[PDB]
Amino acid sequence: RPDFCLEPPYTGPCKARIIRYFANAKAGLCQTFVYGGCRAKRNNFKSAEDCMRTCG
Repeated sequence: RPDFCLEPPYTGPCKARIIRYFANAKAGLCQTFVYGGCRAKRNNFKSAEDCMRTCG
């Protein structure tokens, strides 16, 4: 369990509505959040599978 798996999701400063996945260390799940389109941090996956393999 990489340290970035405990990070809160980061929308960032851009204004697009892009759905990505973040690992929710609290719920033990990978959930959907709204990504802004720029300045992505590491706890940001394109699929739940990628998220689960990395952080689950």
